Amino acid sequence: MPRVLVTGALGQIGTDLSLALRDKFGADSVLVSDVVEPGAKHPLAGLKGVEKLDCLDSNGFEKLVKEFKPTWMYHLPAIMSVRGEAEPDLAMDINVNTTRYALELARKYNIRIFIPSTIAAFGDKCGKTMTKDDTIMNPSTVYGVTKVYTELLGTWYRQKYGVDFRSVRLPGIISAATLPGGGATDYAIHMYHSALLQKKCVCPVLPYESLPMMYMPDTLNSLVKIMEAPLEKLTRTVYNITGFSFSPSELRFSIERCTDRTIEVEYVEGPAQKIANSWPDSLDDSNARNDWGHQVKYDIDMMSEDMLRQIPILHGLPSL
Amino acid sequence: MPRVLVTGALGQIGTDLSLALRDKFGADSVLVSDVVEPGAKHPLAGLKGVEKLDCLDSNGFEKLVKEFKPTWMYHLPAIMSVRGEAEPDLAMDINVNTTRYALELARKYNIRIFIPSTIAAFGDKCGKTMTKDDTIMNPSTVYGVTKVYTELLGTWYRQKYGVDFRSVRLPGIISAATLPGGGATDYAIHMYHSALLQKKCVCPVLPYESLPMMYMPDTLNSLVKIMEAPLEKLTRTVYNITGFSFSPSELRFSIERCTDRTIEVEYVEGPAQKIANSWPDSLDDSNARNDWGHQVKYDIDMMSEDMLRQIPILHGLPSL
Ligand SMILES: NC(=O)c1ccc[n+]([C@@H]2O[C@H](COP(=O)([O-])OP(=O)(O)OC[C@H]3O[C@@H](n4cnc5c(N)ncnc54)[C@H](O)[C@@H]3O)[C@@H](O)[C@H]2O)c1
Ligand SMILES: NC(=O)c1ccc[n+]([C@@H]2O[C@H](COP(=O)([O-])OP(=O)(O)OC[C@H]3O[C@@H](n4cnc5c(N)ncnc54)[C@H](O)[C@@H]3O)[C@@H](O)[C@H]2O)c1
Ligand code: NA
Ligand code: NA
Repeated sequence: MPRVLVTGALGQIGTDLSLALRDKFGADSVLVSDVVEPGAKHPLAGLKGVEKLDCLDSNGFEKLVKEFKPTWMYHLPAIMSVRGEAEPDLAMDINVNTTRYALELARKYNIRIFIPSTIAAFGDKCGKTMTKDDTIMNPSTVYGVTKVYTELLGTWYRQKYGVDFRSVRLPGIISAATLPGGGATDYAIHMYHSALLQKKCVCPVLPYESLPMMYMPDTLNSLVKIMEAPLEKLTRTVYNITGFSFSPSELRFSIERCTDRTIEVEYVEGPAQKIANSWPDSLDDSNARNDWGHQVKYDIDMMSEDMLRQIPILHGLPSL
Repeated sequence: MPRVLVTGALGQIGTDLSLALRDKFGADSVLVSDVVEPGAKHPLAGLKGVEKLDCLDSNGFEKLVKEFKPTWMYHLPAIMSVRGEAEPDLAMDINVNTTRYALELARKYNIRIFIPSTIAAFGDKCGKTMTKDDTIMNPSTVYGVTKVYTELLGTWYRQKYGVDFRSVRLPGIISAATLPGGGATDYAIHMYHSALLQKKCVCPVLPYESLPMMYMPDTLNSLVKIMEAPLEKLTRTVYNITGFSFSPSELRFSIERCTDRTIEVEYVEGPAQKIANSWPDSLDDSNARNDWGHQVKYDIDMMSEDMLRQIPILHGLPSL
């Protein structure tokens, strides 16, 4: 049974991952942290082992690692695709420098370390249909650039020092509990809110821009599964994973068929569209399926149904 | 015509390019800077147009760009392949943070900016025969990882801000003036010194390990040429360029022809061998040839004859 450290824990992924790990391994085995404190309505308010730590504070990060002695780390802090174009200084500081600290500490303290990549690591030369694990990487956002740097530097730590570095290229992740940072796939979460609130959604991704996507339960499954796998089962450090692909028009159809209500949607092309246009439509994740058993339980309608049930309960929005 | 700032100007490439730029444009149009001062023996010693600047100091870097007002920048400082593996914190700071300040200044101050990349950006999935401009980048050195970053970041500045960023992936560069900075191809330069001193060469690279190489004069030509080209002539931001490939054994023979005398090399793998073996054997530089006229005037024996003459003159070793 591992001791698990999660950084950037109050975000979209960390919120749910923190809870899944605690319930799988017990709360005493799981320490989580973030640059800020949870608000009183955050799902991690009031839980112990939830610390304040700025990962840009090298010394603090090392003090926490020293004191807790994790055997696993999920290093989740990142400024994301859309926000990063607006705050590229912040993107480069966090995505480069925290990642560099997390790797050195993994090396120094003998930690199996997970740092997520993303479909944003790809750009327009990747081969957008069923994009492979190994291809040309020409990301067109600074976030993507820092993510390729992350894959490569982590892979360098594995080969140079034997650090057990593992990663997946996350597709767009959909969840109910905590709202998304500043990403291009955020529209997909926002559309469910808009539908429950009965208010017009202004969508900055164009209606037929397909992206790889996944629902959180599947994502959690896979984030635990790749960290549990014996290193000998892994043929690579970085794996594509996908759930299913969809476009905004498709998601809208899904939501409408579950609510039996039309939703008002105005499509604009914000920065999210030009970014998302540079990304794959779909991924090939067969290496992940084959090496460690990546699997997806949810399709789009099962996800919409769960999201429509959970958001009212978790956020108080207009229910049934 | 241009005003040219060179940073990292006192190293192997910067020494000769600084001189060539001054010749071409007038000493008044060229400002060269480095974190150290030239030593008494240095080709740039006691010249005007030679400043002291540490490029990690972002305000200092900006101060000098504000005072000099370049239209062109050659940003050369980097920790290289072999020295990087030994001192990776140093390599990560310089190669990532100085590049970042330099791009940021090129944007703010409307500067056409060159930052070299390298064959070290490639790794063992690149396709090592006539390696292409677009391919898999899996560098096995932190130097290489930082250079992929450099490529992608400069290109993102181009795409996002309209920064005129240009780069070549340099092969191993050979010259006599200033001794090399701790790369995997330094054995070449050192084999010339061994021969002239009639001492035994300890070569850390294996005898038949082919690598792309180029002799300086050709290199100086291309670096000025890619910077002269009208932007509309450029189809990309990053170009492979090569001179000719050689292995240590071919270089031995070329020194031997030129000296009409046996020269004694002992092959004893150091860290350079694994690094070099992960690199290309040869590069396809047809895009560079076609877009802006990359061209190569020396072959191996012309380089050796020139090198065996200049090293005694410039370093005061025994002659012919
Ligand atoms: N959610 C998705 O759709 C998605 C998709 C692909 C990849 N990812 C990756 O997963 C990771 C988490 O993403 P997310 O969606 O949870 O992001 P998020 O923005 O929802 O949360 C990021 C968390 O990091 C914390 N943080 C920021 N700076 C920090 C610092 N200096 N020190 C400590 N904590 C800091 C933030 O406060 C926030 O709690 C990132 O690496 C992201 O790139 C997410
Ligand atoms: N020499 C080659 O064969 C070769 C091959 C491929 C790429 N390159 C690239 O060309 C560039 C120059 O290489 P080089 O061989 O001339 O390296 P070098 O080691 O000879 O010179 C580097 C110079 O950078 C200076 N420097 C270091 N830190 C600095 C800082 N903070 N601020 C200002 N200056 C600093 C050093 O004083 C040194 O003079 C590098 O980016 C290198 O990667 C060189
Ligand atoms: Na997001
Ligand atoms: Na060198």
